[PDB]
Amino acid sequence: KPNVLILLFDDMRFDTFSYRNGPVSTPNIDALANEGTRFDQAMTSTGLSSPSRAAMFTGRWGHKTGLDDNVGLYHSRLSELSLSEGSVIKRATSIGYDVSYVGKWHLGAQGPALRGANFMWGHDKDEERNGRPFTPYQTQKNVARMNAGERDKNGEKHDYYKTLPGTYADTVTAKEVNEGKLMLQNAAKSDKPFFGIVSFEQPHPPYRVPEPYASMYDYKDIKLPKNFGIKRKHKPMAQDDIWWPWHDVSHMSETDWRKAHSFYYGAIAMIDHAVGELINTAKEEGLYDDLHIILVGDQGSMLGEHNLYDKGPYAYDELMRMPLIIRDPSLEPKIINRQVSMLDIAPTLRQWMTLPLDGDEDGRSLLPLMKQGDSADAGKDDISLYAYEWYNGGWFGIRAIRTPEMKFVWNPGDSRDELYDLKNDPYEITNQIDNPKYKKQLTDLVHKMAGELNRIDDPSLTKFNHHMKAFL
Amino acid sequence: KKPNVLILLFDDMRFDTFSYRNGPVSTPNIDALANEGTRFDQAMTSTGLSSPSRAAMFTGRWGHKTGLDDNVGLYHSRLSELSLSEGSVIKRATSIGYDVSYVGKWHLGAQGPALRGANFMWGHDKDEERNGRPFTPYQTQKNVARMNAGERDKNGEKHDYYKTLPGTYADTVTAKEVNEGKLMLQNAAKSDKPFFGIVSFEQPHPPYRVPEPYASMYDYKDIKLPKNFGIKRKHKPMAQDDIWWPWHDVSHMSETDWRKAHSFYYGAIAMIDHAVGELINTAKEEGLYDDLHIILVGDQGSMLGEHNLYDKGPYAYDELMRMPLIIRDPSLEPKIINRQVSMLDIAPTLRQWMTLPLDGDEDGRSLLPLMKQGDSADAGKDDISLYAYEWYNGGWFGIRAIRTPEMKFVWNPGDSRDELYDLKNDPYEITNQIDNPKYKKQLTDLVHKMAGELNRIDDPSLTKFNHHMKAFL
Ligand SMILES: O=S(=O)(O)O[C@@H]1[C@H](O[C@H]2O[C@@H]3CO[C@@H]([C@H]3O)[C@H]2O)[C@@H](O)[C@H](O)O[C@@H]1CO
Ligand SMILES: O=S(=O)(O)O[C@@H]1[C@H](O[C@H]2O[C@@H]3CO[C@@H]([C@H]3O)[C@H]2O)[C@@H](O)[C@H](O)O[C@@H]1CO
Ligand SMILES: [Ca+2]
Ligand SMILES: [Ca+2]
Repeated sequence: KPNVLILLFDDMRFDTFSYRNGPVSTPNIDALANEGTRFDQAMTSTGLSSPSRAAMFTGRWGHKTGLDDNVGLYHSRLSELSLSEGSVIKRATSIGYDVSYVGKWHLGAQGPALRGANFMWGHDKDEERNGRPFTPYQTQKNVARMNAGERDKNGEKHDYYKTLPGTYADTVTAKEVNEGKLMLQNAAKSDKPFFGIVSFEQPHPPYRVPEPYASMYDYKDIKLPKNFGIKRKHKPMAQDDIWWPWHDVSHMSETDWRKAHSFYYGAIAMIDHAVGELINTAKEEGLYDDLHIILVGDQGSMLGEHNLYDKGPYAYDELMRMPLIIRDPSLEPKIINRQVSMLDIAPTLRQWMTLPLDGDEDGRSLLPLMKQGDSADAGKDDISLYAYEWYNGGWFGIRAIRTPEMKFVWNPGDSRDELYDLKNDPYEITNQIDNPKYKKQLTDLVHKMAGELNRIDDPSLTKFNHHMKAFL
Repeated sequence: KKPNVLILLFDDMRFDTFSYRNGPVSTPNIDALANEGTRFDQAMTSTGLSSPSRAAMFTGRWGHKTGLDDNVGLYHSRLSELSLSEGSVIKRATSIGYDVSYVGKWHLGAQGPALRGANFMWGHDKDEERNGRPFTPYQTQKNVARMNAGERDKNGEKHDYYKTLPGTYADTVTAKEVNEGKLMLQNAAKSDKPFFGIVSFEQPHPPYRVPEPYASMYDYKDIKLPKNFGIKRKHKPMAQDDIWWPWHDVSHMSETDWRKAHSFYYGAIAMIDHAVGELINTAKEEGLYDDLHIILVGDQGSMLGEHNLYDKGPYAYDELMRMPLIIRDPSLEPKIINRQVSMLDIAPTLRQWMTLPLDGDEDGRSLLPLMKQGDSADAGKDDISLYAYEWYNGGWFGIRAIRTPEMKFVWNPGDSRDELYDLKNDPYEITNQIDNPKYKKQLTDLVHKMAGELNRIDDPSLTKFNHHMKAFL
């Protein structure tokens, strides 16, 4: 029974790290990447916290678990993942793992502890269940201030980026790290196999870091991507609407957008420090050599691509793609360019830990790819499936299928679907859904999507077959 | 011996506009029907939204039972049609030998009245394919962007709010609906079978679009605006702030724009009163009127700048929740009913008139006892109405309101903020008393009445209600 450590980051993009030729020096994460299996085409299940984390820890899609929206936020109907879903936490506890959780669960108050984990520290550890949804009255007020031409301290916009006082040592990140260090120190004292999960606040927006992380990256020097700042042409209406108050970016100057990038880059540098501290503690405690490690970000985050901030009901790569490293100490490092999914984490843990079956696995174990490289999947369709069923009480029922060359997005709450040529338009600027030059690729993707919805028993297959009747 | 029944169903018609209600618009034809029938002056819709209200009206069950709990065919609702497993009063009446006819929009799925056995004579959704993509309001979005830039449409108007149409009454959709209604009455008078006719009028759905002389009949300069007009919402739920449909951004509206929204609406009500006169005079000419069992109703009201709101959205304010209702039974002397009654009470009333067969639960009650006896039919009973706003076009809110003659409590389980209004001292619902200790006893009473109602209708939200209201429970 191997020791397992999961380092789980909130809204961390795939692309920012130096090992991915990104703009931020990340030596600690690069070292882990180069020692483990790099999943360079990892895709989240949904660009939203609770749905992604329920998929990650259960191995099933939201229509099976019921966890298909964020919990405890205006205006979601949901409060918690059902205690009927034990997740890998209860399954690992059931076979003699000491499971520990640091940081926020995002799946209901007390959730890790109710499933048998030592919930060492975190926002939702001691909260009462069935709380009223958090309704962002203060954020609404503050975005109205920005629209009136006001700024916060030192000309900043604190719903986007903020210089925190004090030092790294004063941060929530430093606390999460210290509880992870304690978790590793305490596991080294035990005979029993351990399963540790550290769920980091960072880099959740707004981008809030102390000096020197706050000014490490000069906003003037930021390289803005080709889809930055553009007007959305022929895109679905859900990308326009102000779902969370800070989605009104009409007030953002180019300087505001560059600081959103530079402060985000500071947060990634601070995360790289935090990863180094935890890895060095595992090494000091003699746990690192045999440690089975997953580093993952639940989803990415928008920094003004398509003039979007944060996240919302859409499928763009900057949100859908996720960073993923899985380090098996028995295996030589490889880089996997075949697409993989958040639905593949629970099966991988299941194979590592011999977890007991608790129902369906909608994904697959990544051990064959980790051992053999991309040739494990020779002959198979290279696809990923993404869902955006809800955004905080807005129903959208979105489904995206992504091949290495194309993406088709079904928006059943709209009349406008999306079709992107990823080979010729990797920045997803031009919606080709109505372009007759793409009829063959669309027809192919529609068939692949029907096959995926059938495979996972998604009940929206019926509506899909109605909407796509021109192609069947 | 089965009676002839006619339903005149109007879209977003307020309770208060008519001259028989001491309102601003001269409505002699509707007044004559009110004076001949049973006035339900405290009628409440089930939801301030078309498809939910009409599924409640025609099934007699709440949308958690029927599944019809949002609009159909609109960005970004999940729904397309009322299940064919719900026959409604249409199939039920057909099954017992009524010739059922439908004129105008169904709003419950393409071909719906026809699939249930009605002659769907004419209407927007009569010949449409089913399972169509949701109508997504790209042009209204672009229009409101022009408004926000300071633009006006032709002649200074704002056509997402009010519009002078060219030509005459005779050129209008209203005139076409009336012509098909006249043919319906003429056809009924020639048949042996009892008839059940439903005319579902487009008017007065916003924007307020009428030809001359209705467009200028009521001078915008003379419009009396109410006490809750134009106010800043204080301590009100976040769902009232959000621009759900693009025309909900009224930041660009002048006081003149709001007065023309009223004056064009009043013109539409005058045009409706003409249309009602035409159909009633055809019923009289055909020898049907003396024995005709009539319901006149608006599916819900509509906001005209009260709490700075336009049209409708997920909220429970009286101008939306209240509906006009007149029920005329030719065997009964006229009465005014001030007890609250609900859209859930229409299907049971039809059931008692027509001896319709049982097709499951009735969540409301027949209004025949009130029509015969007056308000004292309900002596010793709590005077309450229940309202739900489960969805607004793909936005989930799960709202429930209970209204007594003196108080309203609104539960907003998508929010941290509930509403409590003192209707006796604050009938304009300006002040949210939810946190005011002086109202603790009334709030406790309303929370218990709401729990009782959710239990009665087997609403599965009662679990969450018991958590949110645990300080009571
Ligand atoms: O930790 S939380 O994600 O729960 O923090 C939330 C909230 O985060 C949200 O912000 C918007 C709305 O939903 C998404 C994002 O698009 C979610 O990340 C955060 O912004 C707010 O300030 O704190 C709450 C917790 O109270
Ligand atoms: O006759 S319809 O109601 O179907 O017309 C709709 C639309 O009406 C809607 O307008 C907003 C969105 O939901 C409510 C209201 O709040 C609904 O009445 C109408 O405005 C538009 O012009 O036409 C569509 C049908 O195509
Ligand atoms: Ca997240
Ligand atoms: Ca309506």
